[PDB]
Amino acid sequence: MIVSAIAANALLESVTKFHCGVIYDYSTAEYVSYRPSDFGAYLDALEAEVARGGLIVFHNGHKYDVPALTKLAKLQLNREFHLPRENCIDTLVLSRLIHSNLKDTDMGLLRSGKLPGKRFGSHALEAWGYRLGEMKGEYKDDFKRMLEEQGEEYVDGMEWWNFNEEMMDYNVQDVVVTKALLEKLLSDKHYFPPEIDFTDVGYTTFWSESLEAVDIEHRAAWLLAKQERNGFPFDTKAIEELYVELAARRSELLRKLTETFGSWYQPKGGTEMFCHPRTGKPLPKYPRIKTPKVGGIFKKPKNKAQREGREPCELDTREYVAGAPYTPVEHVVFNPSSRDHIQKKLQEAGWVPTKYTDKGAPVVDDEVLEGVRVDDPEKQAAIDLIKEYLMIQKRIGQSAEGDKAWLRYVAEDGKIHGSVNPNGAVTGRATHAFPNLAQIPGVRSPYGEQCRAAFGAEHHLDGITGKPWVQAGIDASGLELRCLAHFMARFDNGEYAHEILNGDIHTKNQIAAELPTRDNAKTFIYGFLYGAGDEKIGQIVGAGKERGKELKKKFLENTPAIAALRESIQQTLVESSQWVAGEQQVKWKRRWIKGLDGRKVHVRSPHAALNTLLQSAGALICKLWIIKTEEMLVEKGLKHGWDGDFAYMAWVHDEIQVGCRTEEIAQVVIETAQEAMRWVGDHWNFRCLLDTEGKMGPNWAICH
Amino acid sequence: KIIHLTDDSFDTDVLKADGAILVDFWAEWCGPCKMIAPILDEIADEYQGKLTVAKLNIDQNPGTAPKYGIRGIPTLLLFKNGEVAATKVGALSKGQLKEFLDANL
DNA sequence: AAACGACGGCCAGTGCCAT
DNA sequence: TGGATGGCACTGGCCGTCGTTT
Repeated sequence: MIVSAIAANALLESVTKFHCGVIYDYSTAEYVSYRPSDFGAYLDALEAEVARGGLIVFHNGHKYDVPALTKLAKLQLNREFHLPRENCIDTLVLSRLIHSNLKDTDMGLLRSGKLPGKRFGSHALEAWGYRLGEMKGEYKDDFKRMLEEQGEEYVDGMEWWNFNEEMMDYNVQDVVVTKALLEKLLSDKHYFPPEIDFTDVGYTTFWSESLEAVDIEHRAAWLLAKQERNGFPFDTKAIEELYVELAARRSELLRKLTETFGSWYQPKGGTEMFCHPRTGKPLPKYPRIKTPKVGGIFKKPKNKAQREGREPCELDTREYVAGAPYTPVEHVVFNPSSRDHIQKKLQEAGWVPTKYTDKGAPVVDDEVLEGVRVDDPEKQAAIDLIKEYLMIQKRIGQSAEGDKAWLRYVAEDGKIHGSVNPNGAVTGRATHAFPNLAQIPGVRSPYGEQCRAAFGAEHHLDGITGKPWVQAGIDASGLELRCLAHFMARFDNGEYAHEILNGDIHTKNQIAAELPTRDNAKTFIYGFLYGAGDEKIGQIVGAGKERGKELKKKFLENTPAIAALRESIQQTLVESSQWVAGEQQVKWKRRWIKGLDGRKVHVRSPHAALNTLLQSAGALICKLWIIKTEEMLVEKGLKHGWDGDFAYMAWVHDEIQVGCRTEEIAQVVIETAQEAMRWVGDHWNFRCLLDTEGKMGPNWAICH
Repeated sequence: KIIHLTDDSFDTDVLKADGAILVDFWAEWCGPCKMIAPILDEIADEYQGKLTVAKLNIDQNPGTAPKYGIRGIPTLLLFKNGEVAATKVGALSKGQLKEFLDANL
């Protein structure tokens, strides 16, 4: 096992030159440095470890270092370099698996001062340097400040343009932090048994003797990094065309709304409290005011004529008068994007808000707006125009105007490369961003069809044939309820699992909770299973907490296994708990549940523990599943990539969207995904049968 | 003695009209505005025949205020013959209000 | 030196969009 | 006496920072 880190001239996207690289080997126990002209030897050093069946440790290597060495080795040395996944370890991945709750563990580090504020809860190499006490400095700082003591200025991200010995040493600094970080992680006996020395074993023993989560998170990271590079083919012309239609509609709506509501003045700037004129008491419900410290009617003297009383001085042009308070105001034009302006105009028209926010302001969301009623017919009809407007803005903001709009991320290759943290959420779910491809409006929401159709394999033309690709959309059928069925099989011996199979599980929950409609039941189970209070539950059938408590107690009496399961979870985790000023104060026996692959899954709250358990199982089942699917596809001969047969484009919790060169391959992808899901189910002795459903089509709108 | 107003009659009441007019731009939701109303009651009585007071509610008549550029309230505008002779912003005291009127007439 | 003031970078408060 | 987990777009109050006016 060796430990390494490199330095290049840019982000993966535009990296062209390899600067330096350090390799700490555990056998020899000594470092070795590589400079620009040593890149050839550096790559050889890595291949040797692979020849020995060893391991290579990189911090953030799956996403950067390895693919960067693949790209740099081609354009610089014109050589084929491909580090086999099974030989690579990624501290950033282990870090995210073992310390999935850095946010809390850090509060103590924030207060003490051993960890800078900006690095709060960061898994970055530097952040770990401060946690381990290995940080003697940061390169970008020994450069920026050292740039002053040299004259020249600084350009956002330029400390990496050219190689310099100062870089070659901070490069070493980064290898010792990696090594120290690795040993800190290998010392966690829950993931790495003591009976084995992991800094001294073969890759086959490293994966088989460590907790299974270690292997899964590494395969998931390798595959997801790959998916980010494939990217999602995106139809720019369609989205730009949509932006025009929406902007024109936004303008027409703005015009009509500024005609209904006009302009008006409103307090802006006041700092002190207006005091009652006669009594002097502070009056809080009046806008704040400004009390000028200067100003008058006549400019103070300075001439011997007025230095006693005689020749007139000079009147004051100033508008204020020291002493007299005024309410500063601004003139504002109605802005339909302002919840504040909406609530101001409607209240003026006779609307009396019912629900408020903790900060006092009246709630103005889609729900309440839908129910607002005022006597001014014009004012009333305008509410639907405000609703449309807000929705229009949401779409425009996501597709074109926002900092992170899709139009701002399309690459030259006509694809959106969304990044994904495979292990970003506590439950183990992945998180998506830059942009969040896991949040594109559904085909069921306004303008959702058009938005979805813009993301599709059809927008990628094959590099050989020129023909558009095809899309395969696969989802894991009812994954959450099936996971719940696996966990209660312990108390009901597969009774509920069989209910799923027979079909119509929602009808069964309806009968047990005694709800009037099948839809009330679907909306009940998820609300109930995840913590909903008695009120929200009652509101399903048009009632309150009263109907709520009876709705849940009925459900639990009819579904004993669920009650047993919750009680079981409650007693393993909580010692005692109490309510104080609205918040629940808990005392834990243990703050974590074990996951399907052995990892510790941190629990935030008791009412949400069951959701933690199910979201976690669904997340790990899906992680293993998309891993196994790609493994079976590659094993059947299909090649992964655009220059190949299929390309992973997006993984959104329980679903994947796969680009396929031909319909025939789409069909194989779909069948394979189902074979892999059954494999996963047998692999973990799952007590409920798992399934998937696939759809072929040109884009995301059709494949769902 | 105090004259009300409207975006309409404003023209044919403040602009034309010979003599001096002190116009108050107020708003029902302003503290300073409501406290200087009393002082204006007295002044509207004292200075009769030498100037007439006129109040304008910026909420009911949104058209006129923008024209002069209100930046705070209450705002006292001094209209001579038909022009803006002088303006003062704030809740002046009875004694301060006087000095202002005794320096622009 | 004291602030009037128009300007501007943050950041918390709200809400919406997905699973 | 609780839907949960996340990413993000907007509005608008709350300070530093400059330049400016008595």
